[PDB]
Amino acid sequence: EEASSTGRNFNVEKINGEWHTIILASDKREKIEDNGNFRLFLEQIHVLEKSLVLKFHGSELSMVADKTEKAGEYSVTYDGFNTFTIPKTDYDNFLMAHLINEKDGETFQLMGLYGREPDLSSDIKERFAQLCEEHGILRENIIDLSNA
Repeated sequence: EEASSTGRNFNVEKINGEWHTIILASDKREKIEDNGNFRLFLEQIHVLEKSLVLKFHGSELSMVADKTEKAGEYSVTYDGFNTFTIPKTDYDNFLMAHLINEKDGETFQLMGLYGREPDLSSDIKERFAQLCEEHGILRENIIDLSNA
């Protein structure tokens, strides 16, 4: 089964555990390039009653994402104000996240593809590219980090 965090049958507990950053995408490419604040490598998600604890490196970083008032949406303060959802996950292989950042009165979109293993199939990477396209993010703004 596949699910969206905003969908009726979403099971948040099933996203608990090991994840890896496979691909990042943004309509502001500099945010995810070599010196970008959002070039972050996920390690794990810890699901709590009202929050998610996200463990990254990029130096160790831990972030707490709180549930907002809309089901399946989370918020976190990091280089501005972020809200995100999980438009598509199959729990066992991949997780696709869509994030909006707001800083200094501006905004940008970030999309992330995360894997249970350190890489994902070409098929899943293509599905991610399609999801990015649906959000107006060109492939040239999609960066595969599985080799990094």
